[PDB]
Amino acid sequence: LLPVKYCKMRIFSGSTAAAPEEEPFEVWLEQATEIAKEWPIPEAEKKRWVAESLRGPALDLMHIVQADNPSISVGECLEAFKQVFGSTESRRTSQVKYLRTYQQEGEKISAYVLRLETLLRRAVEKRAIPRNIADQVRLEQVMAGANLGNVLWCRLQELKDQGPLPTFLQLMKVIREEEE
Amino acid sequence: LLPVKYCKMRIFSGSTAAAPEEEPFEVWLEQATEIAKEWPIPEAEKKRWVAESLRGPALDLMHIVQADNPSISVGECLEAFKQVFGSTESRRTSQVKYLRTYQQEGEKISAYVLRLETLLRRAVEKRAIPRNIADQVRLEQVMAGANLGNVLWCRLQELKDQGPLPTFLQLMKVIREEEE
Repeated sequence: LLPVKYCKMRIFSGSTAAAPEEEPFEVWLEQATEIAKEWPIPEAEKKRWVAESLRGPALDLMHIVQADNPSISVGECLEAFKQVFGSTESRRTSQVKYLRTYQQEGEKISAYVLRLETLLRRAVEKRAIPRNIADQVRLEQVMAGANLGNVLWCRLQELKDQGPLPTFLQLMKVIREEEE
Repeated sequence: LLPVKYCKMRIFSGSTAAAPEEEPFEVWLEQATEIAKEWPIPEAEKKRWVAESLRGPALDLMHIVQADNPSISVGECLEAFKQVFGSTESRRTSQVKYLRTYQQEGEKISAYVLRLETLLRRAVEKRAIPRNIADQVRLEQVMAGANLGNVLWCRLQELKDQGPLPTFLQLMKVIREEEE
């Protein structure tokens, strides 16, 4: 009778060769846990709604897990998905992948510091960085890993010596004022 | 008459073309801090016995720092020496130098964990590692950075899993047993 504003399902596949519309697993698990815990629908239909987001190797895991136990809960299915596809990292590995992450040739500095902030949140959740030094390891990892130079280097080096170090949104406010 | 052992004074210079007898600054700073803190003799004579251990650029700094203030303490002199000659390590560079340190060229695995432990002390005095996990990052950096061997891996991983995190000496004992 009238147009209804629809919404796209977050598809996941588990391949390394992931297609452009397929999400990283952590984003899919947030959708699948909403279907598991929060939706009103019966559990036989929860399985259907989980599986209709899966394609390729991740769908093959759903078939395997159901075939071993047809009575399995959607919660225990997501425990199997966590146990297979969930991120494996640890103190040494998270610290290394964060510090080893340089700016790529196509990245603007504001995009690089946004990417880098995701890695810092990952490392803080693994308790590999104390939150009270997160600002230091931002400014220092930006200066070490970026291809930045000149008056931008000077403004960051000033802030590194300033005392009150930037929060991420303030650091971005500065870096955008240099992107212009 | 009868001969006895004759232990020579340690000399520091700050010269780039350092003579083979001249120490790296940290070793000299131990001798100077011993003269400052532990020797019984009056502070004017402490200034003299500190000065007798310096030649070239580092001696000029003793004269400069006394010329600014004839009332200065030996401790404040050593703060000026630390400022001028002490190493310029950052949290990023101490962290990276530590994590990037592998066992190399066919070193003894004991000689590797010794070389490594010197850098962990460096990083702990910067608090670039949280002191309460220094043993964790030691075990992880050994297990990542050594050639190791399987039974050693099982034993350290057992101690880490069990809970009893090694001191450096306990870790060394275990490493000798599998190194022989």
